[PDB]
Amino acid sequence: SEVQLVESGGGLVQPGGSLRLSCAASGFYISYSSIHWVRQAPGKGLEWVASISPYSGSTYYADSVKGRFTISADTSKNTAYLQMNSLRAEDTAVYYCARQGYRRRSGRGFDYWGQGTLVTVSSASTKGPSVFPLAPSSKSTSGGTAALGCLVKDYFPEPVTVSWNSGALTSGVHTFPAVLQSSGLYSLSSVVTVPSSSLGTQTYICNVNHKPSNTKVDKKVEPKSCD
Amino acid sequence: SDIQMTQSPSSLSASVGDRVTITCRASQSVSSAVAWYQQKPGKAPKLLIYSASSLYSGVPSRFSGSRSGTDFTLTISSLQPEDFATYYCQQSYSFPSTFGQGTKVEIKRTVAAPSVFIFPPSDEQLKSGTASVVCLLNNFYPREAKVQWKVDNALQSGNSQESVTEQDSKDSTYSLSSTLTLSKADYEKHKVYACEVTHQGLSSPVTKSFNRGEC
RNA sequence: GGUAAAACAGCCUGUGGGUUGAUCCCACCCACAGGGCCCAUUGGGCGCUAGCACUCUGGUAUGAAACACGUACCUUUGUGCGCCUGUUUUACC
Repeated sequence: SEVQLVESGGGLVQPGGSLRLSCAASGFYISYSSIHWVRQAPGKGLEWVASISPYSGSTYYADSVKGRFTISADTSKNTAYLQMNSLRAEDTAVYYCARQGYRRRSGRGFDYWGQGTLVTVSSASTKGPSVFPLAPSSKSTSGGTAALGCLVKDYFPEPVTVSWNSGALTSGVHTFPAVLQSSGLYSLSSVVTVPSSSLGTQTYICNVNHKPSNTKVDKKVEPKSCD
Repeated sequence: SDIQMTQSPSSLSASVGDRVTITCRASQSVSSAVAWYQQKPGKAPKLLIYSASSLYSGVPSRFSGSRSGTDFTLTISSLQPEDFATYYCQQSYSFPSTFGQGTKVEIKRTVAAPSVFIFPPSDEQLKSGTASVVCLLNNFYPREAKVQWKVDNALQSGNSQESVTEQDSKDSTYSLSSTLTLSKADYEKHKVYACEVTHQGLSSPVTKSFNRGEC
């Protein structure tokens, strides 16, 4: 589509720190529209954050961010902004920019949304994962089906990607949502179920990429040597 | 006083072709300034309905919205596979705006018992002083499942975390991983590590276990 | 009897008592008792399909537009004008 919103400026920030998000519009001019910010904590619902009205520049805020966040818009740059101060852990979320559409066409509905940008508020420092194998066994079978995987432990912040055999292996793969551990670091597993008879001849490699730390790990997952 | 939008149900299981109705009840007048959105995992929301009952351009006619006073409904007359998603209402009658809590619409199918697998910690991880024991519940339905960890037949509590995949696009099942975390010193105190799984598709709980250090 | 003018009273309904005329007798007043409808409610207002103006309270629609701005409206508060009834007057017939 020609109409696009692109959020940028997300990333890691310490509690009490500040971040400015940007929302760059393409295919339309924001000066004829209201622009809104909406956020979504991991696994939770949409939460409206702030908005700015055309021609007046009037601004509105959710009670949850009142006094800490400031929304603004630059007509010449065709870009909206969200200045966020005094950030707390509970502000961790994907932040979306959204266009309120044209009144005659879609009322007050928000007709275009950006892809969103992740903001993580934590005292933890960026850290790449340790990748450990989840080895298969012949004693651990569901019929003629074995399971194996990779445990992707102690990384920060989100996200990580996992593929198998450089994307050649997709069937039967389950890569689980990360959990935030009490240490403040994330962990996830990625598994695949394969034929038991394949275990001796077929090779399995999980490819783990953690862009925030510029970390890439390839881990071969093999049956234990005694097996 | 901020306007509340109380959305129900929080989750719905329906078969392809079923009619579903999602309700959003405002705590004050919002006139007809209510919008409905669809959102799929990892994706931005998409507008469906604006002004409580108007279909947004390009949205299929099987979606409809209605207002009765301060109660609002979204109806899908016949679910198609691409319609299984989360749905949100929104009031934009006054500031601050309010989204409803969401309704996740998931695919109903026949019961499927999980395939269960238990993974000892790797020797590599152990060298660093921590043991992660992983239990996999593969391709089951419905989502509700109970995992219990036992260590030499002692029930564990508080030292495990789990997560669940989104419903599989091909077979409509779920999978679940549970991770039990121990210090290496604590791990070496015990022999039998067991994952006990309860699920509607199992007539009695299934236990998968290993003896620490066995092949 | 009527005509005209400036006033006074009227949310709705009682129950007493007074007023001031000998009695009477309504009008006014007073007290009390209720019963509605509305508003911006520690309180305030309501004679009116006879409404109008401005002003506020809260709203609608629209201009690429929730506020602000422009346009066209609705509503409420207050004020003034108008109107109805009842009664008392003054000028006139």
